Amino acid sequence: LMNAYENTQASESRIRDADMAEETVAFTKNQILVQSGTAMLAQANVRPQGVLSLL
Amino acid sequence: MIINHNLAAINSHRVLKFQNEEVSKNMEKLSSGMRINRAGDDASGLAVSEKMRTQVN
Amino acid sequence: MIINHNLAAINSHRVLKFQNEEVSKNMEKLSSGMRINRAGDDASGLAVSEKMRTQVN
Repeated sequence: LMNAYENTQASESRIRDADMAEETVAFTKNQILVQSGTAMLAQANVRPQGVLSLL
Repeated sequence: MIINHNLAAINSHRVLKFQNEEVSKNMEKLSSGMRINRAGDDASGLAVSEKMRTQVN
Repeated sequence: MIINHNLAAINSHRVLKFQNEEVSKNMEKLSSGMRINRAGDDASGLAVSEKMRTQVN
């Protein structure tokens, strides 16, 4: 029973428990992309300002 | 440089996973005190060792 | 001054990418802990190393 408990716990951890080192990279990638997207959105917000000179 | 996929991080994590697997194997070998432990490490050795244990008893 | 192209920017980007390649290669090599990690870096070295590993086993 002890051996079976150990093996079953190992399997359950394998198929459910997250690997922190596996998606820490994904999290950092996602926040970097968020920063890039917000920078691009800020840049594109002021884009139509160039037409005001023609008025 | 491409930021959609940190390939260096992927490679480092790939190496780290197998290094941790070997670490766990070594830790279990240390804790049990036996080289064979579960099967697959040396099947022939395990079979012979079981035979010798029966002979000892 | 020509604004259709930025040759200085092009050159800087090229040098930057070809230095990022080297830094990624070095970081992979060092994180793996092995000089000949995965490449055709030293073909003779890799062959001799694999032969020596077989001999050690």
